[PDB]
Amino acid sequence: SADNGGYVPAVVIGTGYGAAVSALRLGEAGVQTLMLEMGQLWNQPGPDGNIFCGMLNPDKRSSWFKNRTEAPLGSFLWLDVVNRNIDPYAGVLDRVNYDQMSVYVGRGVGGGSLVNGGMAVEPKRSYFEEILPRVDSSEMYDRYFPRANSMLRVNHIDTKWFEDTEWYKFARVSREQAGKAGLGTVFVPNVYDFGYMQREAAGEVPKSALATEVIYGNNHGKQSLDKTYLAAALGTGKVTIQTLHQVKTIRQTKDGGYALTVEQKDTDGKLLATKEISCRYLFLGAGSLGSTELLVRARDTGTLPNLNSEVGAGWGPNGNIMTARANHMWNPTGAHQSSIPALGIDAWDNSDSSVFAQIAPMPAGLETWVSLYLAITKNPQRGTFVYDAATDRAKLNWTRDQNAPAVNAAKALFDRINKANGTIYRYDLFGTQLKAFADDFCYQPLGGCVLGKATDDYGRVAGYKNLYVTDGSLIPGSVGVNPFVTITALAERNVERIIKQDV
Ligand SMILES: Cc1cc2nc3c(=O)[nH]c(=O)nc-3n(C[C@H](O)[C@H](O)[C@H](O)COP(=O)(O)OP(=O)(O)OC[C@H]3O[C@@H](n4c[nH+]c5c(N)ncnc54)[C@H](O)[C@@H]3O)c2cc1C
Repeated sequence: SADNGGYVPAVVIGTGYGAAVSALRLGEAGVQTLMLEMGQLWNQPGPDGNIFCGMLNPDKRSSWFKNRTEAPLGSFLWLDVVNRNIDPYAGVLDRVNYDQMSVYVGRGVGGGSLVNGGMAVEPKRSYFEEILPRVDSSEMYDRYFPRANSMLRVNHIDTKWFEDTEWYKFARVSREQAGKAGLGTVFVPNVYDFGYMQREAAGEVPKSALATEVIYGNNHGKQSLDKTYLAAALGTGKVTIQTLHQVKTIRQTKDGGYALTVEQKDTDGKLLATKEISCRYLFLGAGSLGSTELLVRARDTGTLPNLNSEVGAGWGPNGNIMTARANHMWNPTGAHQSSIPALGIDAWDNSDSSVFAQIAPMPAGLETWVSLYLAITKNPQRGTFVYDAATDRAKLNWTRDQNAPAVNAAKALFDRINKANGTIYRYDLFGTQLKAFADDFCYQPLGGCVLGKATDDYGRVAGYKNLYVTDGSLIPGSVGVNPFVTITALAERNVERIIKQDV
C-alpha cells in the first residue's frame, strides 16, 4: 500500500501535532492508519555522530532544500561566520518564503516538534472563548488541555536551579529589567526534560540545550512527538509511517472515499516513484501551510470542487514580532545561555495592546549584552492563500504593512522597559537597514482552514464527508501564546468526536 500504492482505511497527511494525535486515537480505535510524511525519520547518526546539527555547526541537515545555511534569526551578526554552502537536502527546518513573509516549519517525522523551543503553554480561557466562540470551553479546559499536557510530557523548571544557574542569567536579566518597569514574568512549561537539563549543566549527561541546539533539532532532552504521541501510535499495532512521501493531489473517488497522488523522493530530492493511495477516512495534518495548500489546489484544479470560499482564508502569524534591547555594561546576559526559553513577560489582557513575550536565548557563546524577545501580539490583520495555477503553488497574499499593529503593540511594551531602564533597542540584528522589529517572519503560522469557517466545529471539511483537517490551519490566526498545546488539545477533542460519530 505504502510500498506500491493501494487502499488503507485511514490516511493521515503529515506527522506534526494534529496528525500525531489523530493517528494515536485512530489506532487505539482499531482503525488501520497510514501516515504520509514528506520529510525524514530523524534517527540516523550523521557525519559528526549526531542525528542533528547544532546552531554553531550547521550543515545540510539544518535546511530543507537550500544551498546555503542561515543564521538563527537575531544572531546573524555572530553566527554568519559559521554559515556554509550546502547541498540541497531533505533537512529538518524549512524557511518557506512568500512575497512579504517567511514562515519557518519543521520537515520530518514529528513536524515542528523536532525544531521548536518546546514551550508548552495553554491559552488564556477568556481569549480562547473570544477566538472560538462556537467551541465548548469547559470541555477544553476540564478534559482536553489536561490530556494534551500529560501526553506531551509537559514539565516545569526547578525554580532554585533556575535562580542559580549561569545558563539562565539571560532570563534573570530581562526579568529584572522588566521588574523596573512594573512588568511581571511567568515561567513557561516545556517538553524539554528540565531534570535532564540540570544534569547537562552538572556535566553528567550529553548536552543539547546547553550545547546550542534547538532549531535544527535536539540530540537529547526534548520530547518531540516521535517519542510521545507517534511512539504510542506505532505501539497500537495499527499505524505505520511512510517517510519521504509528499501528497500532491486529493480527489474524491466515485463511491465517496479519497484518492491521493503521492511522490516518493530520496533525500537529494530525486523523484523515485509516484503512487496512488486511497482510503475511506482522510485526515490532513500537513500544517497551516501544507493543509491549506492541498485544499486550495484541490478546489481550484477541480478535484474537490465543492470546497467553500473560506478555504485559504484567515491566516495570521500569531502576531509574531522579534526585537532586541542593548543592556547596560553592568547587565551582561552571559556567554552560556540555555537554548530553551524558560521565562516570558505576560502583558496579555486581550486588548489590542496585548503582548506575551518570551525571553529568548542567543547562541553566540560570547558576551553580547543583547536581550532578545519573541513577542506574540493581537493584530486583527489576516492573509489569504491564493492558488497559482501557473506554478501549482498556494501563494500567501500578506503584506508587511499588515504587521504594523503587531509592531506597534510590541514597541509600546518594550518602549516602557527602555524608558524605565535608560536602554535602547538594537537596530542591526536583522539586516543592514536600521530595523529594531523583525516583522516578516513567522514560527507559528495559524489559519487557512479555519474551524467553523472552512470546516465544521470539529474540523470536518465543509462540502465533504470523511474528510478532516486536524492542525494549525484550524486556528483563526492567533492564540495569544505558543500554539502547539492548543493544536494538540483541539486535535484530541476533534478526533474523539469524529471517531464516535463518523467512524
Ligand atoms: C523555530 C520554531 C520555534 C517554535 N517554537 C514553538 C514553541 O516553543 N512552542 C509552540 O507552541 N510552538 C512553537 N513553534 C510552532 C509549532 O512548532 C507549530 O505551531 C506546530 O508544529 C504546528 O503543528 P501542525 O500539526 O499544525 O504542523 P507541523 O508541526 O508543521 O507538521 C506538519 C507536517 O506535515 C508535513 N507535510 C507538509 N505537507 C505535506 C504533504 N503535502 N505531504 C506530506 N507531508 C507533508 C511536514 O513535513 C510536517 O512534518 C515553533 C515553530 C518553529 C519553526
